[PDB]
Amino acid sequence: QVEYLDLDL
Amino acid sequence: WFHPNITGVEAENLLLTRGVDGSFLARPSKSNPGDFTLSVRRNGAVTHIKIQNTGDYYDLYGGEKFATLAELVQYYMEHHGQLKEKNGDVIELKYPLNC
Repeated sequence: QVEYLDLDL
Repeated sequence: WFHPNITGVEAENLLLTRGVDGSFLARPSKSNPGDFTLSVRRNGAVTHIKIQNTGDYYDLYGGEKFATLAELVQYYMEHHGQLKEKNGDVIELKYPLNC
């Protein structure tokens, strides 16, 4: 299970 | 830039051995089957970004809305400053990695 980014959009 | 038959880890190794910094691809989501995910290489490492398909548009669970995945990919390719993570660090879609 890979890393997913937390985006500020 | 769409790789229909690869996992997140395979995407990482593909980007690290055949791509450069700024290379990216799109692939189907393991955790949200039926949806898609961007894998993006920056500073020698690879991160991943879920793409939301509501049936009325695509987006990145926030931000501008798009009619098609391709329009989404095209938009961030052309707008390198728009994918800021909460850290404040930008993540740039620069070079699509072909199949």
